Amino acid sequence: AFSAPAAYLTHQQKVLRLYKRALRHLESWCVHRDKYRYFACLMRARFDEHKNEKDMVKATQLLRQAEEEFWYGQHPQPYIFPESPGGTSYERYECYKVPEWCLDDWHPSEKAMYPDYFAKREQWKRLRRESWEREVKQLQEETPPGGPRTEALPPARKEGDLPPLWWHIVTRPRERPM
Amino acid sequence: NVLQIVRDHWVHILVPVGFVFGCYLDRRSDEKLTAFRNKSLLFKRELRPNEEVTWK
Amino acid sequence: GSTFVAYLPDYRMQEWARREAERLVKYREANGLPLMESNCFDPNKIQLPEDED
Amino acid sequence: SDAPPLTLEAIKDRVLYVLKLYDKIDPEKLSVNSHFMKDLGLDSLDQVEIIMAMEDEFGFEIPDIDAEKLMCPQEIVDYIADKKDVYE
Amino acid sequence: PDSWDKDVYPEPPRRTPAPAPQTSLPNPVTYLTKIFDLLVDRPVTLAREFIEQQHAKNRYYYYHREFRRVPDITECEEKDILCMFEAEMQWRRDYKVDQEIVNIIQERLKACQQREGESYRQNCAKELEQFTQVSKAFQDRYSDLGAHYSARKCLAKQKQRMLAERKAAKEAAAA
Amino acid sequence: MLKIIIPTTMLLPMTWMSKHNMIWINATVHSLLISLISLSLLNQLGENSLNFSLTFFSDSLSAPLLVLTTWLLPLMLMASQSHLSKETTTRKKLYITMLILLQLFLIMTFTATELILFYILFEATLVPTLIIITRWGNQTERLNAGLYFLFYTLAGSLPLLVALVYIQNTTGSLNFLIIHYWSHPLSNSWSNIFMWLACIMAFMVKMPLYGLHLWLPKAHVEAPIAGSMVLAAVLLKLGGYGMMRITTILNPLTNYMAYPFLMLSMWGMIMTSSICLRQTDLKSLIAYSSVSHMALVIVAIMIQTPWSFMGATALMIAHGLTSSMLFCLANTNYERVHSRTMILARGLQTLLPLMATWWLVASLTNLALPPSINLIGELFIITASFSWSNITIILMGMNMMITALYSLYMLITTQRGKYTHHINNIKPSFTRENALMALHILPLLLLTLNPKMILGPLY
Amino acid sequence: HGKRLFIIKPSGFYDRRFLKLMRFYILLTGIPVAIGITLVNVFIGEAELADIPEGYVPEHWEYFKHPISR
Ligand SMILES: CCCCCCCCCCCCCCCCC[C@@H](O)O[C@H](CO[C@H](O)CCCCCCCCCCCCCCC)COP(=O)(O)OCC[N+](C)(C)C
Ligand SMILES: CCCCCCCCCCCCCCCCC[C@@H](O)O[C@H](CO[C@H](O)CCCCCCCCCCCCCCC)COP(=O)(O)OCC[N+](C)(C)C
Ligand SMILES: CCCCCCCC/C=C/CCCCCCCC(=O)OC[C@H](COP(=O)(O)OCCN)OC(=O)CCCCCCC/C=C/CCCCCCCC
Ligand SMILES: CCCCCCCCCCCC(=O)SCCNC(=O)CCNC(=O)[C@H](O)C(C)(C)COP(=O)(O)O
Repeated sequence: AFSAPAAYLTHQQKVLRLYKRALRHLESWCVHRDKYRYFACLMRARFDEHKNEKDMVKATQLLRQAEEEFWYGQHPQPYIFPESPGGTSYERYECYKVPEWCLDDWHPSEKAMYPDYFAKREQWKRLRRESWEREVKQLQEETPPGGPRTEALPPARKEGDLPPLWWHIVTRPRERPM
Repeated sequence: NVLQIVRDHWVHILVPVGFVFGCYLDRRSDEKLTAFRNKSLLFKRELRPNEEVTWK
Repeated sequence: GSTFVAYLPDYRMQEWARREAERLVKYREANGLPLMESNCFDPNKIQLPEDED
Repeated sequence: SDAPPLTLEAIKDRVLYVLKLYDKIDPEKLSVNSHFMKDLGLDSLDQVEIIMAMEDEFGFEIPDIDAEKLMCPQEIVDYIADKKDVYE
Repeated sequence: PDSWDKDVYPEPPRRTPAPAPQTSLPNPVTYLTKIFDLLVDRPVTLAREFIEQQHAKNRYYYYHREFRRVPDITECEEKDILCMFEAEMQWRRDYKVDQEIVNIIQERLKACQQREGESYRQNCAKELEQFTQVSKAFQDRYSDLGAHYSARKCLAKQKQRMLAERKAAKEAAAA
Repeated sequence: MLKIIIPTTMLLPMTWMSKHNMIWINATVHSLLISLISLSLLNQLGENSLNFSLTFFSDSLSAPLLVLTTWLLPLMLMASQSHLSKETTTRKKLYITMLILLQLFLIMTFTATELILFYILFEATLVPTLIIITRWGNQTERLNAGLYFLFYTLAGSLPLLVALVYIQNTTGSLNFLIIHYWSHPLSNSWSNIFMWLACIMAFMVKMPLYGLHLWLPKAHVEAPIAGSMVLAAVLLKLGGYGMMRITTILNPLTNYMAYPFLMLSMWGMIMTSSICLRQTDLKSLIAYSSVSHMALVIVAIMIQTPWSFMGATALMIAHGLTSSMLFCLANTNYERVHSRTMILARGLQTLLPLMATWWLVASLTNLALPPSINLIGELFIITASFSWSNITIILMGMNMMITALYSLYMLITTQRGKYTHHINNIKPSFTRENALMALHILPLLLLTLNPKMILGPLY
Repeated sequence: HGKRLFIIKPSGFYDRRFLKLMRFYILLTGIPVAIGITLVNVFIGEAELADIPEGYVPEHWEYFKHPISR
C-alpha cells in the first residue's frame, strides 16, 4: 500500500501471488493446524516441481492453468483478517479520523487548553513552510523531463532537506484515534 | 441621548403605526357593512335597556 | 404564538356540537325515535314532479 | 480492547521468536539485520512463508506489493511499526 | 361521575366477585396495593382537595350557545341569496351534529367491545345493530356529495332517492 | 385584513430609510412581528369564512398559507444575509424590497375575494421572482431559467384570463361566495371541455404537472437561496390553492376530465422519485422531490373528496417547510464548497455534527416519518386514492419506498463515509445557520401536536 | 499510565454556544408562561356549565370553559 506500483507484474510476482492466495484459501479450507500443515507442505512440494523449468511458453502454461484450478476450489467464504479490505472491521474507525487543519479553526478558549501542543504545532507549521519551498525546487530539478514515469518520490539529498511531499504522510491522524 | 438616537432609531416606529392604522381602517370598513345588523333570522334580538347596536 | 394557538377559543364549535348531540340522543332514545333519520329534509315540504309515464 | 501498548522491543522480540521457531534457519546464525536471500540462503517461497507467519502472528495481513520487497527482520519491524503507529 | 350523563353512555352495574383466599399465604397484591394507596393516593387526594377549595373560592359559569331554527333550502327562492346563506349555515351545523352522533354511537360500540371482553360477539349485538342503523342513515344523507358539498346537492340527492323509492313502490303495488 | 397588509407595505420605507448597516436587523425584527400578527387569522370557524370586507376574506385553507408566507420572510432574509456581504447598500435594499413585494403580492393573492383580483396578483408574483432569479444569480443559465419560468407560466395562464372573463360574462359575477352558492352543473360539451382545460391548466403548470415540470429544475438550481426558498415553499402552492378554489364550478365535468391528469401525476411521481436516485446535484434532487410531492397533491385535488382536500393542505404546508429547510442545508454546503455537487464534499458528519443532525431531521421529515404532518397528508391522500380505486395503492407504495431511498441516499452521500482529503476551508457552522435550521424545523414538530390547524376547511 | 494522547476533533464550542443560546431564550420565555398557566389553572380556571337565566343574554366570550380562551 505504501510503495508505488509497477508498470506490470512479472511471472515470478504472479506465481508468488498465486502461491499466497492458494495457501490462504487452503488454510481457510483446513481449519485445524495439523491438517493445514500437512496439506500446505504437500502443496509446497507440488509447487516446487516446476521450479527449474526454463521454457517461457511452458512457464506461461504453468500457473495460469493452476489459476483455473484455484478459481474452482477457492472456498467461496475465505478467512479475512478483521482490518483487511474484506474484514468485519475494515473501516470501523474511519469516522474517528479528523484532519489536522481542523485545529486551526478552534476557538481561542479551546486553544487555551493544551498550549504546549499548539506551540509544537506552530513549530511544525514553520518547518513545513520552509521545507515545502525547498521541496518545490528539489522536485522540479530532480524530475525527468516530459513528466514523471513512475509515481515514486526521491528522498532528500542535502543536510537540511526533508523528503518531498511529506506533510500529508507524516501527519496521518492515527490508526485508532479514539 | 434623546434627540440623537431618534434620528437613527426613528424607522422602528413605522411598522407598529402601520399596524394600528390597519386596525383602524379595518374597523372603518366594517362600519360600512351594517345593513343587516340585528336583522339576521338566526340572531333577531331585542335591544338591551342601555344598548344601541348589537356589535360595533 | 404557540401558547396563543393552543388556547384559541372554540370557534369551530366542537364542544357545542358534542353537547348538542348528547342532548339530542338523550331525547331521541326516550321518545323511542330511531336515532338519525334517513332524510335530511322532511318529505312533506318537498314537491316531487309527477311522472304519469 | 484492554490491549497493552506494544513497543518496538516487543515487536522485534516476537519477530525473532517466530524466526527462531522456523527450523529452516539455525537460531544462532540469524540476526536483526540478517538478509533472507543471501545471509540465510532462503527461497522466495520461504520468504513468503515467513510473511504468512508474520501475518498470523500479528493478526493483520501485509499487502502483497509491500510483502514481496521485505528481506530483513529489521525492515519488517520498521514497516509493522509504521503500520501500528509505534512510539518507542 | 356527574360530569357526564349516564343515560347517554350506558354502563352495566359492573358486578365484581369477592376475594376468597383458599390458602393462608399472604398474597403480594393486597400489601402492594395498600402501600401504593398510602404512598400515592393520599397525597394526590389532598392535593386535589386543596385545588378544589381553591377553585370554590373563585366561581364563574359559561353557557352553552343555543340556536334558533331557520327556514331550510327548500323554503328558499332560486336566486334569493340571504335565505340560501342561512339554510347553508343551518345545514352545516346539522351535519356537524350528525357527525357527533355517529361518534357517540361508535364510542358506545368500542366501549362494549372492550368491556364484555371475550363474549363481545354476543353481548354487544344491541350496540352493533344501533351502529348499523345510524351508519345506514348517515350514509344516505352525505356519502356521495364529496368536496364542495352543499345543502342543494344534499337536497338533490334526497330527491333522486325518493323518486327512486316512489317508482319502486308504485311498481311493487302495480306488479 | 389590512392589519397585516399595511405593516408589510411599511416594511419598504423602513428598509429604504434604514441606516446602511441596520437593514438586516430592522427587516428581520419587523418581519417576525408581522408574522406574529398573522397568527390571529388561524382561529377559524366551522361556518362559512372570515369575511373581513368585500375585497378580502380568510379561510382555514388560506390562513395556514398566509402564516407560512409571513413566516418565510425572516428565514429568507437570514439566508440571504450571507452571500450579499460584498454588495452595495442600494442593491441590498433592492433585494429586500423585492422580497417584501413578493410577500405583499402573496398575501393579497391568498385572500382575494374576486377571481380577477386573484389572477392579477397571482401573475404579479411573477415579476419579483423573475428579477431575483435573473439578477442575483451566479451561473450564466439564469437568463434561460428565467425565460422558461416566465413563459411556461404565461402560456398556461393566458387562456385562464379569457376563461374568467367569459365566466363573468355568462354568470355575472367572479366573486367566490356568489360562485359557490350559485354553482350550476356544466354539460359535457366541447366548449365546456375547453373551458375546463383553460380553467385548470394554468394552475396545473405551476404545481407543476409531470408533463410541464421542466422549468422548475432550472429555476430552482439557478435562483439564489431566497429564490429557491420562496419557489419551493409558497409559489408552488399557488396552483393547488387555485385548483381548490376553482374546481367548484367545474363539476360534474371533472370526473371524465381528470383521467389524463391523474395518470400523468401517478406515473410522474414514480418517474421523478426514480430520477432523484441518479442525480449529481443537490438542488436538482430537491427540485425533483418537490415535483413528486406536488404530483401527489395534484392527485389529491383531482380525486376531490374531503380526505383528499385535508391531505393536500397538510402535505402542502409540510412540503413547503421541508423543502425550504433542504435548500437551506444545500446552500450552507455550497457557500463553503462552491461546487454544489454531492460527490465532491463527503463525510461532513465528522466535521459538522450538529449540521449533520439537522440533515438527518430534514431527511426524516422529507421521508414522511410519523407522526409528522408530512405523513398525515401522505396517509390521507393515500386513503382517499384507495377509496377512489384499490389499485392506486400499488403505485403509492412504490413512491413511498423510492422516496425513502433517495432521501437516505442524500443523507449518506454527503454526511457519511470519509471526508474529502483536499478540502480544508470547511469552517465551523455559524450561529445564524443553526438558528435558520431550528426555525425551519421547530414549526413542523409543533404543528404535529395540532394537525387540525392545517387540515383545511373540510375538517 | 501517562500515555494520554491528544484527540483531534472539530471545534464544538460554536455548537454548544448555539444550543445554550437557544435553550436560554426558549426557557426565558417558556418558564414565565408555564408558571402563569399553572397559576391560572390552580387559582381561577375550570368554569362549569350552567343554564342561561331567563331575560339575560350572555356576552360572546362567556360561552367558553378555559379562562385563557375566554
Ligand atoms: C432537549 C431535550 C428535551 C427537553 C424538554 C423535555 C420536555 C418535553 C415536552 C415537549 C413535548 C412533549 C409532549 C408534551 C405535550 C404537552 C402539551 C400539549 O398537550 O399541548 C398542545 C398544544 O400545542 C399547540 O396546540 C400546537 C402548537 C401551535 C403551532 C403553531 C406554530 C407557531 C407559530 C410560528 C410560525 C408558524 C410557521 C409554520 C406556518 C404554518 C396540545 O394541546 P391540546 O390537546 O390541543 O389542548 C390544550 C388544552 N385546551 C383544551 C385547554 C386547549
Ligand atoms: C405534454 C405534457 C402533458 C400536457 C397536458 C395533457 C392533458 C390534456 C389532454 C386532454 C385530455 C383529453 C381531451 C378531450 C377528451 C374528451 C373524451 C374523448 O377522449 O373520448 C371520446 C371522444 O372521441 C374522440 O376522442 C374525439 C376527439 C379526437 C380528437 C382529439 C385529438 C386526440 C389526440 C391529441 C392529443 C394532443 C394534446 C396536446 C395538444 C397540444 C368520447 O367519444 P364522444 O362521445 O364522441 O365525445 C364525448 C365528448 N362530448 C360529449 C363533448 C361530445
Ligand atoms: C397543454 C394544455 C391542454 C391543451 C389541450 C388542447 C390544445 C389544442 C387547442 C389549441 C388552442 C385552440 C384555440 C381555439 C379553441 C376554441 C375553444 C372555444 O372556443 O370554446 C370557447 C367556449 C365556448 O365558446 P362560445 O362560442 O362562447 O359558446 C357558445 C356556443 N356554445 O367558451 C369558453 O369556455 C372560453 C374559454 C377559453 C378556451 C381556452 C382556449 C385555449 C385552450 C384551453 C387551454 C388548454 C391549453 C393550455 C396551455 C398549457 C400550457 C401550460
Ligand atoms: C485451495 C485452492 C486451490 C488452488 C490451486 C493452485 C495450483 C498449484 C499448482 C501450480 C503449479 C506451479 O508451480 S506454476 C508454474 C509457473 N512457472 C514457474 O514457476 C517457472 C519458474 N519459477 C519461478 O520463477 C518461481 O518464482 C520460483 C522459482 C518457484 C520462486 O522464485 P524466487 O526464487 O524469486 O522466490
